[PDB]
Amino acid sequence: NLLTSLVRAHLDSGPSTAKLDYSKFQELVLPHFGKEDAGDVQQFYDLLSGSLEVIRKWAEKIPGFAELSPADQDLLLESAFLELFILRLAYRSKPGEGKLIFCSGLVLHRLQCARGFGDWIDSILAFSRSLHSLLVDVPAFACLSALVLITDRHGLQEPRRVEELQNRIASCLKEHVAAVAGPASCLSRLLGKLPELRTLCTQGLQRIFYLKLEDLVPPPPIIDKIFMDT
Repeated sequence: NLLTSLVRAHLDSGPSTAKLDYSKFQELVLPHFGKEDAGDVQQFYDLLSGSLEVIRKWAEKIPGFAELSPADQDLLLESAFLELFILRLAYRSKPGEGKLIFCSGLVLHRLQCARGFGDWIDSILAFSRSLHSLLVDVPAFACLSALVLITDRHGLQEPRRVEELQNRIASCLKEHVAAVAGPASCLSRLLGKLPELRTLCTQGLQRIFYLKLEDLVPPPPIIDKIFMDT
């Protein structure tokens, strides 16, 4: 069934805890006075960039996504990148111990991250504290993130198909949270996340803006383009 392909895709993409690079991790209690140096913005951009290749590779693995047009595969992917990023990050990190795990498998401390993420990172952890208290299980999360991707976008070549695939995933989610219990919310508790997630992209754009002005290192073209869909 589909829910399985969704689960495999989620699972077969994120860094399995036990391939997570700790070689740059620093346990800090030391908030850092300093204007972010060029090393930080370079780190910042490499994580975004990294996260995008993972996200992309995970999309093909979503049944039906790949038989959509290349342009819509790019439209959906490009419009969804930043939220997917936040959401995948939030679910896999452990806030109770201020640890951010990135899709590339890099572990990194909250205060390590304030450097190039700014106060953004706090709202991401707050939101991540939000997610965990909801105890969203894996299958549901694998539907939830698919829905953030497969969703209506202005200038879609073929909105009707996307809606069909959106529908399959959505009812597929409903089946599952049905099984857990006795359509009825619950769902909309979980689904209430999706707009909270939209605020978070905002601050990320703000942060990318502030960095496109301080203008140390150039952004990766891939990410500048996404930023430019503004």
